[PDB]
Amino acid sequence: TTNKPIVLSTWNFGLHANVEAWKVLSKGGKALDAVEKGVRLVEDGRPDRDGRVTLDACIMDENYNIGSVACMEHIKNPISVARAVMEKTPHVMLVGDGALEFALSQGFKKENLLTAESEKEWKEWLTIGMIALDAQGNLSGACTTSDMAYKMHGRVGDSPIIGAGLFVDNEIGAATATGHGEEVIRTVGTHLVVELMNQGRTPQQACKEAVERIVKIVNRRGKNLKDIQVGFIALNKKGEYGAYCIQDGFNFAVHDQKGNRLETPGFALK
Amino acid sequence: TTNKPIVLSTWNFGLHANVEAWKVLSKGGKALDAVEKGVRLVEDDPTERSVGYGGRPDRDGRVTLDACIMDENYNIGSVACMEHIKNPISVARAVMEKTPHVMLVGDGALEFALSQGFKKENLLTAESEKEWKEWLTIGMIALDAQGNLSGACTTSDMAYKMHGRVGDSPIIGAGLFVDNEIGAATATGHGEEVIRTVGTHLVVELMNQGRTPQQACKEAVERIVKIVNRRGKNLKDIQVGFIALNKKGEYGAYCIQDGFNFAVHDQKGNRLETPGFALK
Repeated sequence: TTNKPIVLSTWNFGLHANVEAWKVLSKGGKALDAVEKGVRLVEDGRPDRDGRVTLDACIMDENYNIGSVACMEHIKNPISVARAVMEKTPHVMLVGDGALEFALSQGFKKENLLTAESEKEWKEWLTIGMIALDAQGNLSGACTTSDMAYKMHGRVGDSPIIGAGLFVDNEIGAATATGHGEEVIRTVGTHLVVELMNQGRTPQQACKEAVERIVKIVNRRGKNLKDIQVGFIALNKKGEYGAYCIQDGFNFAVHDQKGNRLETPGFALK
Repeated sequence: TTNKPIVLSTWNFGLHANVEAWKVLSKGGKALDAVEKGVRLVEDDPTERSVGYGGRPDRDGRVTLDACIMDENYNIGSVACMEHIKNPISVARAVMEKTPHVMLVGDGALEFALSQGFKKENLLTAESEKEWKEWLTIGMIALDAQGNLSGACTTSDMAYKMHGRVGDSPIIGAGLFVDNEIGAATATGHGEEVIRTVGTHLVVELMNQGRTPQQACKEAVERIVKIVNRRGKNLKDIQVGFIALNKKGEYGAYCIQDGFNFAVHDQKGNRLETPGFALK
């Protein structure tokens, strides 16, 4: 019954990323290298309100190793710095200036990440996640975000927070999130999806039930569901997959032995 | 049967901090105000070198602090790797209350704190600077008289870390998690392992499934123990403690290694209690 290898990633651009991941997966490479290669494609920034491009990234392998960078400047491939945090330090998360100092110490090159376009648009004003199961039956995941959308300097979203934007447990499954970062954080959304898979739900059931719990939280907070987007995509150990969101309009890319395509999740707000 | 108000906190110095939280709780005040007050006490004390003022610096001699706070209705705020502000729990509460964000780090966290009237101070004591020059956490959760849960987690740890390292203390779901329909939990110890397991979210989800607070803390520790072994690591090198409260005011705790105590204050009084540990 196992379907492998398989890779899922968020949004239309996930399709393009899935092609790079599959170059790894289809040759029997590791989930970890496939997700890193997939999200590097997309990395290759709308700034914060102070005109600074700051980037967040998280990576998690098949043996509970994790690396994360948040609010890092000047480095074009934060997913690879996250990988270096995982493999080369005893920490799991570095932020701000210290994530940059680390990246420099590992040979990453300092660059200007603000295009003169983005700068002009900023003067005027005044995410991908990927999860994969490889031919060995191992899971890994990666996520990265570059749009600060003129938020406050030092704002951190869900991408670099383990259990929010991404979560992987090699015995159970993996999940990655879409939508508003603050809402994914407050609900620990991808940890909830994986724990629901641990409790016997299929990836599809786990995504749906997580979204349904979150909908109730949004109501208890007196907020209007139209103003809140949260969704997830998920994989289990057998390569079943699922997706569900509060609102319609998201799609995600899935690549297995049937090839690559864009699919639409179920959604709660009818 | 409901035991409330009640407050729990991590480590021995939780006993004195609980007295401060109880000044709010015993008057019918809000759990959120009690946990802020309780942990601010430890942030203020230069002789408590794992929290706030007096904190051992990072390896380059900088005192960086992390904190987060969570109320009874999924409101959250966090600061991480913040310098020069004595009371990061209060800046976290201002992230929560005064911005559309839930977490600020680094210089942006400092700029915000000053924007809200917090004062730049020198957090490196003479004692901490010498231990450094030589060389080369409190979590609190409470159920108030109204039956609402809140929690707070604040730290300077870990000592001589790489600049920019963030542990579990300011991460919702790792260091702290509160759901007013289920329970609350907070963690301490080696932050990397609480992050890896999303420890407090797991404790609260175990309570959601029907585990007692103690059983939930115990199963969460056992997951870390499993993972430590799967990673080829040595359990002796690792300490993690969880404390938890459910909506009836039942409480429990568990840890990896002996030596972790927690403080619990309810209507019968304030007690230092010693939970079970995995490493036998």
